[PDB]
Amino acid sequence: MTISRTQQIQQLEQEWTSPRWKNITRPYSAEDVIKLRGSVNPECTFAQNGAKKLWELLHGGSRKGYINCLGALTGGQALQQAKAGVEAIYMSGWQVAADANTASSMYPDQSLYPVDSVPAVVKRINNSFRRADQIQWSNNIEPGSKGYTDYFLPIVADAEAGFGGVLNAFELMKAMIEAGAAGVHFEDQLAAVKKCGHMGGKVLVPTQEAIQKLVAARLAADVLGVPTLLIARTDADAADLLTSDCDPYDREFITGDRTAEGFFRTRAGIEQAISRGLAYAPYADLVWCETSTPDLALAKRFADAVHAQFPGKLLAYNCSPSFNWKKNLTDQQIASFQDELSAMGYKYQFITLAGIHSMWFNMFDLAHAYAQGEGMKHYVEKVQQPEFASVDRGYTFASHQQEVGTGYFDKVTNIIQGG
Amino acid sequence: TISRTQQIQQLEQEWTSPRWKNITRPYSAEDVIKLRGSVNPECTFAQNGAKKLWELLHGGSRKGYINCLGALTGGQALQQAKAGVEAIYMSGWQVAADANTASSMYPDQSLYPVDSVPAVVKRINNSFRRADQIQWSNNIEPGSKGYTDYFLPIVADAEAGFGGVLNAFELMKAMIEAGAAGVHFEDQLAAVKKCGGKVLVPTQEAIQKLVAARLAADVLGVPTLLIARTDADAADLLTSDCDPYDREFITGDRTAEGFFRTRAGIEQAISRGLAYAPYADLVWCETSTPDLALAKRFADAVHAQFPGKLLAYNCSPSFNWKKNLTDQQIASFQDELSAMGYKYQFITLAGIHSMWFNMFDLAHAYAQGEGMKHYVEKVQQPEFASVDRGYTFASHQQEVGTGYFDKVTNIIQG
Amino acid sequence: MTISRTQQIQQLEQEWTSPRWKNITRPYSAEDVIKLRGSVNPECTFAQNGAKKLWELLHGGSRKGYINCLGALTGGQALQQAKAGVEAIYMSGWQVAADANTASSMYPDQSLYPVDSVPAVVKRINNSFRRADQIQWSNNIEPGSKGYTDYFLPIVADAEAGFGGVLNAFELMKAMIEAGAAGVHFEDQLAAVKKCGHMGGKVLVPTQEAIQKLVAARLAADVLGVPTLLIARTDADAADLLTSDCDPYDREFITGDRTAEGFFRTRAGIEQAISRGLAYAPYADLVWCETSTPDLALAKRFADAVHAQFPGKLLAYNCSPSFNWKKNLTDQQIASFQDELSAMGYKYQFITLAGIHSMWFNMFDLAHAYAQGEGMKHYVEKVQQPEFASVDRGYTFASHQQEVGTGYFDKVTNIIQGG
Amino acid sequence: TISRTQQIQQLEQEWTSPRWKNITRPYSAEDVIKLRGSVNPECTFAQNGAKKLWELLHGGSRKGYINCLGALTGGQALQQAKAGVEAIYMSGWQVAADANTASSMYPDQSLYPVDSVPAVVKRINNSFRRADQIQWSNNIEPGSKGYTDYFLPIVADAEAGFGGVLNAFELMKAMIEAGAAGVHFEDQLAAVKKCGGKVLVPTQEAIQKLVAARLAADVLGVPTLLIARTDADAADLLTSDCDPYDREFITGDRTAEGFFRTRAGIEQAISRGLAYAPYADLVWCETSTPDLALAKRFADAVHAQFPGKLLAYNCSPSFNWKKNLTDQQIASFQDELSAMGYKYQFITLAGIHSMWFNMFDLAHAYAQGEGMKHYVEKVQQPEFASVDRGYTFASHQQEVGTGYFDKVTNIIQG
Repeated sequence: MTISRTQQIQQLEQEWTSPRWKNITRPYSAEDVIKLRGSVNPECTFAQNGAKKLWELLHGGSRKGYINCLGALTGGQALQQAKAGVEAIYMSGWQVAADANTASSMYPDQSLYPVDSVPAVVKRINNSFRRADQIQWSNNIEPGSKGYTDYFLPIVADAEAGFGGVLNAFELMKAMIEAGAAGVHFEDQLAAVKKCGHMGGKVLVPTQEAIQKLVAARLAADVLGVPTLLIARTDADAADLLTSDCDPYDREFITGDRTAEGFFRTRAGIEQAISRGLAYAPYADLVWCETSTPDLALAKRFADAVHAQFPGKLLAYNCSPSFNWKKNLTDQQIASFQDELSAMGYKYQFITLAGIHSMWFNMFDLAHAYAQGEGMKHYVEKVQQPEFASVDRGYTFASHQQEVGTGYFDKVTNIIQGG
Repeated sequence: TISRTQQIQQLEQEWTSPRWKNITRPYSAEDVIKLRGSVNPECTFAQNGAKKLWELLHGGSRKGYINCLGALTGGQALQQAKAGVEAIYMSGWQVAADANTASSMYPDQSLYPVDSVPAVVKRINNSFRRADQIQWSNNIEPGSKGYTDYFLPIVADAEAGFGGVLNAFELMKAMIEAGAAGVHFEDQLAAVKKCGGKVLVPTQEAIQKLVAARLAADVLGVPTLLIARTDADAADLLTSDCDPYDREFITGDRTAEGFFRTRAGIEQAISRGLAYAPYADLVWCETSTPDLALAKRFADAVHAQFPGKLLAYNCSPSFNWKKNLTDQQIASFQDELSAMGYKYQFITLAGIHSMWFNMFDLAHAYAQGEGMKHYVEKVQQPEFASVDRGYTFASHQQEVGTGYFDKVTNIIQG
Repeated sequence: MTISRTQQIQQLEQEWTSPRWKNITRPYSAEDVIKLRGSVNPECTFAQNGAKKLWELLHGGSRKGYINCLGALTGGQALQQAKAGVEAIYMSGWQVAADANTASSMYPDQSLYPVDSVPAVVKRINNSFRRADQIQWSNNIEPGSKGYTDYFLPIVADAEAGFGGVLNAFELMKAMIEAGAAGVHFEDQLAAVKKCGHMGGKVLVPTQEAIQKLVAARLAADVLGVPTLLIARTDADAADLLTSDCDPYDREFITGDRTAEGFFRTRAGIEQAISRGLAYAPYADLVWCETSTPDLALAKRFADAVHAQFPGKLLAYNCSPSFNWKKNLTDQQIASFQDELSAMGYKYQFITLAGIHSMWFNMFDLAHAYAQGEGMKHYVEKVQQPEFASVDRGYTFASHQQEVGTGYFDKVTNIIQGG
Repeated sequence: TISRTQQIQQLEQEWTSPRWKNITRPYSAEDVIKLRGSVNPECTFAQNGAKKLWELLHGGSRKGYINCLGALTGGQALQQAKAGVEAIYMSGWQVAADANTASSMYPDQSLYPVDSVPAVVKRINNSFRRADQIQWSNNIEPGSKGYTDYFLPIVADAEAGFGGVLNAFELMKAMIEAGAAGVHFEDQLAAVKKCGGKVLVPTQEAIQKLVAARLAADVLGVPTLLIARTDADAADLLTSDCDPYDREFITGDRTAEGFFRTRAGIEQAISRGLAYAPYADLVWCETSTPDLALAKRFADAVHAQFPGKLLAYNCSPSFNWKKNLTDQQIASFQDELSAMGYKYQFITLAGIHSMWFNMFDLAHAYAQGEGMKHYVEKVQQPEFASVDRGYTFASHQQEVGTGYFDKVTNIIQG
């Protein structure tokens, strides 16, 4: 049955009454969304599937009661995470800046790479998943059977602050969805003006401007018709600078001091972060207070404050890869950290830079020994034997040709050529 | 002002230098200049890489041979440089699997777009460039305490050139423009790999691909290393019997496809190696089974006709070393190859195994729970313990250029 | 309702009994196709719509009884064709080689550019159509109303000979479909070995090898589940060389002479082309005899021979942009040429290089005058005034800001910002 | 061997050359060398382009001014070269519309990815390169009958640098690496264009972007032309009042967004032009309405403080020339601008209008029927008639390199 424009509007209005959209504010109409959709709205299968799966995982479907992730910067890394039992992929903008962007360059984390970069790697990941799934399906290995992997993990992707204005955010959100992201995060700092020096640091935008970026992102998702998870990050815990005092909501944090650039000094900390989290909560599915120092007490303060106004709100938490865990916490505290966060409502947790540290450290570790001599000894000891020892854990890449689809394409060849 | 006569004379003179001893070119200097245009953009990375690689192969390597590990990201290559590695190997198999411009995962059958390997070569040189910018910005120059020469020569896989002689010509140019120091071409045709085995092209066609590649390098004016790979050790099929040189290996039997069956093995490999030697700077017999006896046979045969010829050797990442060789043999393997004249050695898939295994290893424990314990035990603490070995990435912000760009910002802002 | 693997096979078997697939041979099973599909088969909306529309146009839906096309090398060129009333886009590999490939280089037509190039431009075209449609929809301009354009023209794309082996063809076909092509053509020459010199020229592959490329392409489309039009081109009219004599079907054309490369000389001409067309007909939706010299008599011979075995078979015809039409044909013959071809069953006709000649000639024409002086006089006379004079023909680009979506994005901005 | 002291001295010396008269740099030679690294890859196209453009602007142009037409493909640029044009204009609006790396159609609001304009600059230089290879392969060199210098300098649109000073710095480097001869930056912020009008940034922030760009060029060691565009003629909004220099134009009124209302017009444009002059090689007052009187006002004011300053001027493709000016005024317009010191003039959207109109024109007739009649009348016959003007593309195979690659094939095959 053909679906008329009026029917599209009605169906959208109906969808917004479903449990998925409970407590979510949209400052525009269904009619407005359909006005932007065009007469043909190409389907985004990976994004639809990812968003639905991520929602399920966030609400009781996960194995541990929370989702824990590790930043992946190649499709193959993501694939190994799936094989290993990880339930969702974290896609880090920092890692993409460093070693996987479309400028083919190494950058620090300041929104320097071209805006198509993160969507490009999301696509890479979904293609690795797709080939792995094709291999599995071609051998009729089914869910519940030994050796089965559900390869299509939802991908949560870093959109920075949207690379400019509301339209840049709108376009980037669409690109994430088209690439197949399940969730996307936006933050309220402006990387472009990050202040250099000892009295520098991150700079926030007014709350109203951060809210408008979230509205732009939700609009993009609504126009495409995909219930993508939207995560609002605040940098207000550490950021003691603000571009403009134009939003009265921010006034209580302004100290009066200005920078040479004209920025306003603010009182950074948990209170400012709470202010931002409360403001963003109606416009996002999850709220995230960026933290450089893992601290359960502060995590509890943030969660309690948000939940006092927004009971049950889903929260995200980044677990620092640079914080010296052993030096600052007991082994018991380290082992229980993510569990403890989960009980507070942090249901999406991640180590942003895990993949790049994993890759870079282990490349170094092998290379340093190998370069000195007895090369094969070191390859065998550091790589080949440990691989063999992981077969019982579900590692399959010792069988390298099948892993990348040699058997799959042999089947294709055979089907083409007959027999 | 350099007239054409002058350019031709200059090229003819260059070909008399030590670099070109025993190398055959079936075309003229005039031919090369004809293709050059009036403007020839400089390829700095490729010039530096080719010169450095030649030096390493003639007395410059620490161990007397160069040993490499396939890298598939710029950051992997950078960490190898930090670790003391002298050259980078750039694997087509790894690019097919996890680093190509189709953004897809492929087996090793020339399925990815032809710009893929050059794209990763470019990535690597950019990682090297930033690392060098970082040290230089902190007053570290060649000769300074703490200086690392980050610009390792890169040797890159061109497969069989992705079609005909012009495809090989274009791919070679793209490798050089991206900054490769050396490039290898092989004599199998992936497109018709039988479900079966590998299929060779006639010797004359493989030579034509080598000629195409050398011509590209000559036109650009870069002394890129050219490596000739033969797949004749295992390939027992041949597309055509048109080259009388291949006659002795043909059995007479033909497949349904029309291929010619051949007697695969060390003798066919030797035949190909001898044929390619006059065109290439190194020859390589692709081997699936590490075997010093066969390596000695190949080297002996080549060196009987081409004394001192540089040889390359691939050390299999899938062969079960411990099961089939003693620990002593494993430890001495690359050294023993060197004594036979194998001066460029590499593990093609080292980088992808390194990356994929360790990702799995961390992820599997992390997914079970106690997540931070596993990150600390498997990654953070081992990083800390490698600081004395020269590992610097625990200082993660400086590593990727945060300090460098801070300096840029400060200079702009005054 | 969830669709099981068995149901997917049954549905495919059922689809192959429909009118779309009458007279089409597949040397593999539905079970084999599903084996390669994976558990998730992402939707290709533009390709589905394009393929269905192209089939309709080919069977009575076109305005003139045949579809006539002009090679387009930018999305904007394709957009102007749609505005002008053209019903399908031709996507030329020659034009892509010259001025629109992913190597960013200028190449002759010898399969030198990277294999992702033609899909990349197909994507560009569909995105231009998409934005134009979004603009139209946002202003509620509907079919049948004045000023309405159905922007989503089916795109027919040049896949050369698939860039290698059967798997390269398989992958390229998938890339075309994912980009949104409605139809794709493959040819039976091997560009890689095109013989240089006066006694050189195009080289054919054995008929069986050309058939296998068509099977590979159909398999790809079947796996993706899109009824993409498949066009088999033969180069046998002019090609008097053949790579191998291994197919007994080709024996009658072999002369006995060999080249230095080992190629076999053949008797080129209409008979060899007919042989190839007859062989490919069961494995393609259209057959195309590449022609350098427009000749109605030869076109009739080819059509009659194909139709003697395959009544009603759809045929394609390329109309040479380099042939000197006025010198060789009367004005009456020139004006009626495409009409006459249509009556013979050539329902898809195209000038491969029209877009590049259009672009390059007119850039030259303006530049040559402009460079000499009185610059604005020449811009006004050659461009601006002629544009104004075309408004009544439906040309809208004098209103340049709206054309590219300024009004559309203003609506987006307004919706985001409220009001 | 060139020490840092030597490199710094060399740079300091270069800044004393005629090229750098009246140019202000708020940073030191030491600062520049600090960012350069130990290896600085050559950018041949950018070096040649910048030198040639400087020559054209100081006595080399045929007419005493350079006039340009925006090009959005390499082939368009090549045809301009064939037609006698002296330089290429590279429009961001056209890239947004029909030639960006997002493969999408956008309005002119900095929506495309930042690598887009450099990508098309690369395409253009490659078209130029092949055209030159073709002529050279046929024994046509500078001085030969039939020689064309295909390597026209390219002036490219960098918008407002896509974010902060580091984004501008990186974009400038990418322009140079692709081979641009000149680059322009503007003082509006597209991201917040009000639905309303254009919005300016403070003068100091626009200057910082110019400094960032010059620094990038200095670090790479290329004397790229830097053009400062102001949008202050039409922009009546300002993001911030932080620069006291902008005070006189601020009205006091503020918008809901927090912007400052300003008095737009020629005086605000003059203010910006005077402020940017010490940093840029040319200044440009963006104009929507061709008006010689206003052009004279802007030029007069700038030249009163900066005698001889090179000016650029955009000639609107949408202004209704015939309706508003006499044919005589239209014909003399660019010449009259030249007398005022506007030495770089361009129609930004000429290429896209040329391409899109003529595609429509052919398609509309062709779709109606009698298809070949229309192709012959609109394209083929007009091409034939332009052979005496230097149009060569009727010979379509040679134009794109068929003869060149035939020569390559023949050389490889012997």
